[PDB]
Amino acid sequence: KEQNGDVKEAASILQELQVETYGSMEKKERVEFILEQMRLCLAVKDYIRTQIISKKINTKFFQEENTEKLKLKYYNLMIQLDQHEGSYLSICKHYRAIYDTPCIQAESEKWQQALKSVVLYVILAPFDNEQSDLVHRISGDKKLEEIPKYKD
Amino acid sequence: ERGYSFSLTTFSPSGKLVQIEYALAAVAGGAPSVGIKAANGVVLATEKKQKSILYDERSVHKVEPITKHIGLVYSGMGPDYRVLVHRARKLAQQYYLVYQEPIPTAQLVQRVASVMQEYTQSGGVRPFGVSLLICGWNEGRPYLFQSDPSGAYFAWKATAMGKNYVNGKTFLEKRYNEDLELEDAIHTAILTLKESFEGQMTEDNIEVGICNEAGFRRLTPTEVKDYLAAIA
Amino acid sequence: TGYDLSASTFSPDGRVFQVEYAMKAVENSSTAIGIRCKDGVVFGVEKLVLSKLYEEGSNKRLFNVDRHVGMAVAGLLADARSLADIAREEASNFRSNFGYNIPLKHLADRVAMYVHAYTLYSAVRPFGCSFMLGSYSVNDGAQLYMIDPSGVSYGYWGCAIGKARQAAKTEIEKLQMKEMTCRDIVKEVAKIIYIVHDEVKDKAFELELSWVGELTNGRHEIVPKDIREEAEKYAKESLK
Amino acid sequence: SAGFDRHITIFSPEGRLYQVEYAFKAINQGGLTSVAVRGKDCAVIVTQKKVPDKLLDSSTVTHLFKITENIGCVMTGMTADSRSQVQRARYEAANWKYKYGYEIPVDMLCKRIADISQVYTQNAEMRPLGCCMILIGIDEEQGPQVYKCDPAGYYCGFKATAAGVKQTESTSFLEKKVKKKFDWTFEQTVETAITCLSTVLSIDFKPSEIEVGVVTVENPKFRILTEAEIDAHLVALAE
Amino acid sequence: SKMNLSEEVDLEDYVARPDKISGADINSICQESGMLAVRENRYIVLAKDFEKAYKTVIKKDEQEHEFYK
Repeated sequence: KEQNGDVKEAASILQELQVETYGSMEKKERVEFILEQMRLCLAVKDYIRTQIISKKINTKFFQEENTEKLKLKYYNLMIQLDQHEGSYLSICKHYRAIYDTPCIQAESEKWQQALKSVVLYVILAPFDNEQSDLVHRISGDKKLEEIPKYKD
Repeated sequence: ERGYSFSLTTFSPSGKLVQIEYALAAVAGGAPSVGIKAANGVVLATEKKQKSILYDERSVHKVEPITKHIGLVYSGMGPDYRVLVHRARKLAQQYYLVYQEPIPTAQLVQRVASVMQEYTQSGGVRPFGVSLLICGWNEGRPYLFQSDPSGAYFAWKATAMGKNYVNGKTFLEKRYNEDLELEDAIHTAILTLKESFEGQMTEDNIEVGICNEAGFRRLTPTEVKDYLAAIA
Repeated sequence: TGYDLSASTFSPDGRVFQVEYAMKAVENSSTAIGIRCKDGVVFGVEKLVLSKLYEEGSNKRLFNVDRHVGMAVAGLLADARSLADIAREEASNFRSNFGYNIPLKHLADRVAMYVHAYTLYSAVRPFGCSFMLGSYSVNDGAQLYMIDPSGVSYGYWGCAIGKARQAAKTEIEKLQMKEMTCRDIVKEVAKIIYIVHDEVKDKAFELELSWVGELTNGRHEIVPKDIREEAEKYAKESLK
Repeated sequence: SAGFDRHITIFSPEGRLYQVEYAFKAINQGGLTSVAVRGKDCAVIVTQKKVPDKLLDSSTVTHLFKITENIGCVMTGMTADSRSQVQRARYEAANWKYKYGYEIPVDMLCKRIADISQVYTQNAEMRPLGCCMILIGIDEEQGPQVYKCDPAGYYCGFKATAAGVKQTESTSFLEKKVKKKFDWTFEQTVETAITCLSTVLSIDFKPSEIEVGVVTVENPKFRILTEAEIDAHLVALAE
Repeated sequence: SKMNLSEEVDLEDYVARPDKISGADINSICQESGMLAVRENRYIVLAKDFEKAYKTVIKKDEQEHEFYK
């Protein structure tokens, strides 16, 4: 139904599906379904439901073996959600989590883009103790030399 | 004095027959019912609210006729009500056979009260756990009485028994006037039940009977619906 | 406790405890089994001979209610005798009021009502015996019924009452009772009774057989001595 | 509070007869469940048939009793008390027919049984019979009629009712059913009864585990469906 | 005033009911309606769950043995 342009109908159809109920369902499959629900809700811009689904998914799965793609997609969707919301500090934290992934770390352009986003969003964040802490942490990074303008 | 609350033939040291009072409590824990006498007749109304739609509303009627001119409603235990109805009808028929005239309301009330008393004068038998509100018409005058498990009968002008009977009495003495009419009586009785009725008064949830000069007649559900619409 | 003294009192959970006490009083009696064959009914009763001083056949638990009805009482013996008298009177009244032998289903129903009527009043106690009624006729086939102290009665293909009801029922279900005539059902019943008997606890015992069927023309009679001895020999031969 | 629950004639200080309530609890002691549904032109009763023994004669295990050629009954509770009430109802029906010429209405059958139960309740002579009776009958000018009689002596007509252990759940399912207006055909009535029993029991309902009694306007005779008819109704229900 | 509620939820339709219920009953109705909305995975309380909770709370006969009434 999404491929036919019925994004709202597809999101509504996928929303009623409660992944947590199906215990026998594989954890990676469950998280993939959760991320699909996230994507559909963001496509239909139901940000409250997206936040609820974000509360549904746990943050300890992304530190596993083959969860790199799931981690990247989930953090991209969370970045989109907080981009609509405007919480720049949460966006910076999500981008930092993206940058710490080994897959992005390996590829040059991907980690460079992740660091660019991290520094730009920590710049966008309002001044506070946590923002200053994050600025100190990000500034004390050696890879910033690969992005001279961003380091300056 | 809990030791004297079991025997029906034993006076408490304070001289109270506790079991009769327990029967009266069972009466007061029954379905609300009202009975009011106006200058044109008597009206007896009661709440026939079932526990579910499954119960057939028209199967059993709470307001029952005793003679052509005498009706009788109740508050308290249900099964005892049928026994009292049968005994009242039998007494009315016996009086008619003896005297060829329909039994006066006061005489029928007295005999029914004696019948209820017969079950309070011996051990091993339980008092009738129901109170009867009896309407009749004789000599161009309405008559309303209340018979009790104790065998005591009075001549209520307007009263309510069952659940929230205090609320019904409090609503009365306000909306009751001795110079009312049968229609105003019907309206007042329906309102008095509304003071103690939980939910919408569906025409099948309320049973009303009128004791007028033409005799005693239980209102058909159509008339009950019409009166409820005129009230609500 | 408290809801336990009279049969007219209902326990808070809703059971007449006097009736259940009567049932478990029946449970303490010696086992007695009844099996309806293809063309009749055979009752086999074990009888614990408490004292050697008793003559053979004393305290017989086979009772002839009518010409065609036999009983296989188990429980209190005096209650069993009184219920036998009641059943005989009921059958005689039915015969005198209708002119023909009482159907065993109707007789079982009436005696069941008589038993149940004793589980309602505080003046009387429930009957302390549970019995079996067996009959055969050319128009109603072979019928067997069981009545407990509660008064509940329905027809059984084969059953046991007493101590080892379950133990005898395990060995009763393994018979194709719908097929064989009672001539062999007699020795099968004897074998079942001998197996269920506990020689180390009940000491000596006497097995009494009775039957009602086409082979008996329809009358209920005690099994003749020859067939009883043959059945006892068959039961003893199954020691291993 | 609960010290007044040893004689049926003793009123509790709250005005409650506890022995009658204990008989109501004893109703469930049978372990079975019966459901009655009154259709547009028929009445149907279905009761659990639990034969936990291959040795019982399944013919005589029946809980369905024919009180009269046109009035049938299904019993719940202790079997002995239920059979006693059945014979009492049969005698009352015979007495009514003999004394008044015409056949007794089911109305009066349940009314008289309830009167006897009340008399047992008010006079502390006999223990109340802890058996619930459901009577079905085609009463002329009123169509099918289903009535329930309890140990308390409270008889009531029902569009559909139930008794036994799973009484509340079956009554709730029926309440959900009779509310959505539908053509209550005879097959539909049997369907509603069987669906109620199966839903409250979660049992596949092999034909030998239930008993169905049927009365209809077309033939106002109490008929007990054979096992083949039960199988036909079940396979119709499944599809 | 604390619950999420909704535009279509009209409390008056439940206030105008002639049933005699207490403040504890009101609180029970509100909490049960919220739990009904939560169970169906809804962050906004609708009128259907309010009606269901009101019907659940109103039922206070339980058995009643149908002869005391």
